[PDB]
Amino acid sequence: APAVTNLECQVAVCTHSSDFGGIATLTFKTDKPGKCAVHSHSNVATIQE
Amino acid sequence: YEHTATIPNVVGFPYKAHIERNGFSPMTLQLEVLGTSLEPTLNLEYITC
Repeated sequence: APAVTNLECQVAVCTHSSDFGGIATLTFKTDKPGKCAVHSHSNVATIQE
Repeated sequence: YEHTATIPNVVGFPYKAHIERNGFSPMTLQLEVLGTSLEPTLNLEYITC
C-alpha cells in the first residue's frame, strides 16, 4: 500500500448548486503511485467517484 | 448575467468596466464613444427669402 502523508486541502468556489457546487484540491506526499479510495466522514457534503 | 455602469461623455476616451462573479475569472470591458448627435424636435414656424 502506498503511504500517504501530509494531506491538506484548499477551496476554490463552493456555490450552492444542486449537482456539485465546488471543487476541492488535495496535496500530499508519497513514495510510489497506485490506487486509493476517498470518502467523507460527514453529511454536510458528498464527494464524487 | 446583469451589470450596470456609467461612462463620461467625452469623445475618444476608452472606459473600462469590470465584471466579477463566483465561479469564473474576472473580465473587463472596453466602451468607447465615437460620435454623438443632438437633433431638436423641429417645426418650421416660417421661411424667409
